[PDB]
Amino acid sequence: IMTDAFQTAESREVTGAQGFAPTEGESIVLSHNIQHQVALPPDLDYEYIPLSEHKPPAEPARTYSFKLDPFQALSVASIEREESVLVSAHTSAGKTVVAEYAIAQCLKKNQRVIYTSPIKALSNQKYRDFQAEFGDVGLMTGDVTINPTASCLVMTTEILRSMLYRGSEIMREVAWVVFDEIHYMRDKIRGVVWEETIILLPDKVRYVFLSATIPNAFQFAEWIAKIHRQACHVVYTDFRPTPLQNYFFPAGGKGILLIVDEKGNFKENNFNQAMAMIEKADIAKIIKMILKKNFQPVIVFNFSKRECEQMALASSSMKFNAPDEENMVNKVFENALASLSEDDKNLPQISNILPLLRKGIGVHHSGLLPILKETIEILFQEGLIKVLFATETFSIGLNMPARTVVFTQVTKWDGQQRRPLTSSEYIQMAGRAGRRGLDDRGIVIMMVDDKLEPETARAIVVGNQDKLNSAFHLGYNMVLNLLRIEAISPEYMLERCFFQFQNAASVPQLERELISLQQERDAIIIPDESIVKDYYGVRQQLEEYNKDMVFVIQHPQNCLGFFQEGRLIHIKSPSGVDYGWGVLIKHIQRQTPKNGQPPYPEQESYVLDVLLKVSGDFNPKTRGEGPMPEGIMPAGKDSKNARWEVVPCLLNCLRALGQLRVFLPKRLESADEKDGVGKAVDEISRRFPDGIPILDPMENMGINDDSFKKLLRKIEVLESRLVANPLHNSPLLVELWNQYSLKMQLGEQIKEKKKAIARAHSVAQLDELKSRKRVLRRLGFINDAEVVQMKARVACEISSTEGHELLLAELLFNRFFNELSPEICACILSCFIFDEKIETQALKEELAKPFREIQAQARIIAKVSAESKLDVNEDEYVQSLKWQLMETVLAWAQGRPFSEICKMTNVYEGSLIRLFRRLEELLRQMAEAARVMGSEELKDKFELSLSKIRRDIVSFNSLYL
Repeated sequence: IMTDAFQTAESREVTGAQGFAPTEGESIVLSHNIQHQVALPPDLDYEYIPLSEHKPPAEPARTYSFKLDPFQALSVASIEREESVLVSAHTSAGKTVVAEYAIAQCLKKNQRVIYTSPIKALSNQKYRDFQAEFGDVGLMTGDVTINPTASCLVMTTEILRSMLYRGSEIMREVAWVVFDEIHYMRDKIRGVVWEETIILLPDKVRYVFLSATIPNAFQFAEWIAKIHRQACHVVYTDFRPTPLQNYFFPAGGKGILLIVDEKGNFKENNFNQAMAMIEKADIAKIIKMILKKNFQPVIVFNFSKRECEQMALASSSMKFNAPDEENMVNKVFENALASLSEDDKNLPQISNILPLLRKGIGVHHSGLLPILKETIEILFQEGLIKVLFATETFSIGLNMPARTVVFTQVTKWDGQQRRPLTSSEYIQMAGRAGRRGLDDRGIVIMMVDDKLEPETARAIVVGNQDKLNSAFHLGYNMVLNLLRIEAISPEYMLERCFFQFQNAASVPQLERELISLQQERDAIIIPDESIVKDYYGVRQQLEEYNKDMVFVIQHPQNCLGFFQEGRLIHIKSPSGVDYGWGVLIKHIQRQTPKNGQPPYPEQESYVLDVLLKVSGDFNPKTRGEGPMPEGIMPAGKDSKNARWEVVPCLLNCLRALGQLRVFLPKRLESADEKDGVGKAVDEISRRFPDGIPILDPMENMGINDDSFKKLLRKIEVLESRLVANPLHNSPLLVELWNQYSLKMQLGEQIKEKKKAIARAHSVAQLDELKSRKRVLRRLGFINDAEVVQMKARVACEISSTEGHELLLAELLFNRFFNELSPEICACILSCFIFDEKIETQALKEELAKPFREIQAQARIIAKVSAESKLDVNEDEYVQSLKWQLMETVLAWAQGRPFSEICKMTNVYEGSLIRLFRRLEELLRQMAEAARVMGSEELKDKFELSLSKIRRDIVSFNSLYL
């Protein structure tokens, strides 16, 4: 009895502060951890069938003084022999070196290479990155065009899409195209641009796709191998150099609980303990603890740009940085802004964020100015930011990992999607946790507002990664180009699109699964399907009329006059759980729905306070938003906690009513007092073993409805058809009640299975093209000879991701813009681009006139499309046309500073800048339409309209970083 060690929670190492550095060390991907596959082109050449042993030397002959692990070396060994590759792994795998090898190989071989990325920013980061490296690098986005004669070209994918449609000689020279982050083909607005680009590529060229881990990696290679007729290698690894640990932080609780361990194991003992601790500003609680215990840097992902700032506001109290670092924040800040006029440098958004970044707390989202995002990015990599508040947009950002990731929400909700984050959206985010050299492990902290079943939880975290599926559909600008060029048709691309390849590949395994379970719909022989059909059908239809009897009884007009305090009531959950007999205490009328969004029927319009025996360790105070709280019930020999307890119950938990009542003392709130009344409910079962006398729905409660009466008839014929059947009480019943149940439910599988196979034979894709071709006939774009008239070449050069490709093209040779000033064209054109809804001062009636008719001219095409058997809501296809920035783009075009037009409306400063650049690109495109169509007083007015708005802070480039 001295001092000692405890032998319960006791052990050696400290993992609190000093314990996040690796003592083990660096681990490398092994050779057995990688799996190479190779996809081959099909043979319609009968006369010759090639033997393809296509396999890499596993390490390239040429290193180019790159240092390559077994994974990178193998991926690059295919590029060496000039066959395409798909490289798939976590962002941790250093997939960028592979792209650097392709570039190096071309520059040595005196060929040209093209790098693409979905983001304009990432392509700008990859530019100077590569520009520094090889010096031979050019850059082409929608915004900027730098050094196009360059052997290497970093470009955005819609510039590649455009160039494959224009057909310039640039594509003749380029030997290799590298696709970075190819998983964006999933995205529903931008998905088509990707396949189009891929479908439009020359077969002679070669491809490097870079990806996160996807299951159908071979399926992508085969697709590529088919359309472009070449061998496509696949190199895959799941290896992650630094392991992960996922913790859940319950709502309002103090502490987190491990859920997936570093071996990827889901611990349910902890998970159910974590869901148990639920029954806001504790963001700050998390970061506080994360300050002392050493987790830096930490990324915090949320979703609304609006809630992102708020969480950085609540955490601003603490100070995360040393006096030496705060001054370091100061130097880097003043420096990166030097390209700004002192006007801009003092803009309302810049001054406020600087004291925040000084404390080590950052913010990253769409609304921040482009020079702020980059600067804060620059700041984070320099570790001057310990805590960063970001939206989902940030993880796609290239170079910036953390030690810790905190999920604000596990639910992503925009317009109609009420959905769990899916394992794909989880890994791109949660993968940021952990860094090769500096970290022990990745720490991922999930915050949970609401409890969710293990299915929802597990299928997010450890649930198998999502298949990469085609987003392909039809836009107008797509098919107009496809028609025009003689060598090809929109019919052609629709066949070679990834979507149809996918449907084509699924139907063999469907028929296999179908015919496999078509078996048991035969292979189960029920002794007699004849009489079992009658028992199953009667027993099950008996249930439905019984649920309906329970329903009408529950209605307040039928059952309320019997809610005398103290009356016995049988409580049975709608879920089927039967809590037994208890006493009514109070009944309160559920208060009227406020915003209207939560309505309920009359059966749920009351909450009854009723005392029941409950085994629940739940929270008895409130029903939550459920029918009653979450807790079980005692069954036999005093289950865990046999407690007589008052619980709130939605009136639909009413099963029966006892004929008479229990005396209720005024004082019921205490422990022994609650058990006092309960002991009487036991005392009434003394002489009532056959059941407590219930109040007959008709001959007591007085429900005489012709409806209710005729429903009771149907019930007791079904009780008679039950017993008149030989199997009522015969011990082959429960045996054979399993057999039909499988034969019937497999009927549901095979019914549903068949439905899957039907749609997988896709008519819908072609039916849409036809109906659009009908619009294009009547709109004048294509003469019925299926060829394209003047207006169709005009629309071709115009790219809007809305259907305004046609509308704008119409308004152009309606010569709608001809007589305007350049300054006012930017105004009306502003409506066609943006989406974000805006609360503004007003709509000036100088500018209110022209907006009205483009709504009219849109409603023309809108309903004109409807009669073409297309699906379009006529009401607001003019939705897309919005006037809130018209006054704002006017003022800017007039020469007003950026100080003013920010307060012109309620928009984000950085949202504004992205939207004017989106404008001055549409401006560029309208000009080319005029070079194609008609008078260049139209072409050059746009070019003038362009420079009217192309100015100080909007012409601002980038920090190249």
